[PDB]
Amino acid sequence: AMAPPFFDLKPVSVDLALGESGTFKCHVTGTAPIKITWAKDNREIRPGGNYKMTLVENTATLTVLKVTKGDAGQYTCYASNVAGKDSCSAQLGVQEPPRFIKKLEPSRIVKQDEHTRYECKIGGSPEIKVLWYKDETEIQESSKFRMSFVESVAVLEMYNLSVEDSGDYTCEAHNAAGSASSSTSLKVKEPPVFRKKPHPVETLKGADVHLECELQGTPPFQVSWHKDKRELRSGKKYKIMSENFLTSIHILNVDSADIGEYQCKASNDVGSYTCVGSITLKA
Repeated sequence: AMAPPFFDLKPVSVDLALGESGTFKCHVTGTAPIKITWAKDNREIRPGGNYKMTLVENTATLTVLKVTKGDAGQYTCYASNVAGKDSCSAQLGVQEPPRFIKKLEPSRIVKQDEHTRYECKIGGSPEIKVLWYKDETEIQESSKFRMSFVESVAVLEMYNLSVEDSGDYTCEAHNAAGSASSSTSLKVKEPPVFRKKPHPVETLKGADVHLECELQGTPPFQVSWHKDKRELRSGKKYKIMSENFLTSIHILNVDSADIGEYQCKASNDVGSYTCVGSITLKA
């Protein structure tokens, strides 16, 4: 019997993370008793579920106890008395944590100097922030490590790869509601290279002679020696040493057939290379 309800403090819209809780608050004036009801997308909110209503001296609150995706929607507080009615509304948005729709593959071997590209697809509520890590350290954007995140697709492209780039790479995504990650292992290998052509080695008939090639690259290597289209093998005539950075052949009891060109081929997972050397004869 006189002033109708008027909400003089209206509730504030909010986004809440899955699993969290949150409260809408408003305040009403007018002739008592003012009846208060709440609705979620127009459906009357009833006690004993995920919503708790409180009303104390004309301050009305609605708490969502444990946020689920279904809780997203419009929450309206209605006030009524003999004189009239008012209502006020706020929106609840629900944030879902990031999820990898497309994960990284487990491993890769790449050759030194090459480039490689990693791509993930990540869903969940915006804004999602994506960072990449190498052996637990954040990778900084640069001409060598180019990153992007456009239309849910996260990309790391890496250039000029070197052995120190071998290790564990992680793409981690986070937002207001959580985080997720996908990891992979990279090994960068140097191909075999024989950078220096050996000088020819002169010998005498009946003597022994050593020929060697200096080798660079990521060991271990498979190594073969050849002359005149025949593979030369360790035995009574040849002693062959294949160390990580030096390959050698020791030719015993030299005769005319040993004079000429020798080839040493070295290979690993990522390349091969051939060294050519010659034995010459005195007298």
